Amino acid sequence: CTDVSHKVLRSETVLDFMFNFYHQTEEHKFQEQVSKELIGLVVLTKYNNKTYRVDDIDWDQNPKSTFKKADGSEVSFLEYYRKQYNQEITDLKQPVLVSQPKRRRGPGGTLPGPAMLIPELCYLTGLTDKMRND
Repeated sequence: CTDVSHKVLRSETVLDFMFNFYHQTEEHKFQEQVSKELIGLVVLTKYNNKTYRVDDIDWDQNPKSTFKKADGSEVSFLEYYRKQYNQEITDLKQPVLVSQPKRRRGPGGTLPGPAMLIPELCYLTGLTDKMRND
């Protein structure tokens, strides 16, 4: 147990991926490549298993910062997931993934209200889930 290489012990979500990166790519380049990867990329969160095409990464917020449930209920991202969905993050050190969801509030593409996702709980799908018609 003295000096050993850990087999990437992290999620499988974007944070899991975006992390794999911080191990390779630098800071600037990194954010670019990864953001992209997560971009147009659907991710099923472990919240309750929901797929969201992350198309934006709000490198401002984090699973610890507070947001108002897209509608106005202000909860620190972590709470939203861990306390309302039972997804204990603890890895609130990464940004957010404001995803383009299919929660169409009205048919006709142009998508609905985004999904400020947790890199740590958004299991990488690779589905792309084209979605909408915009």
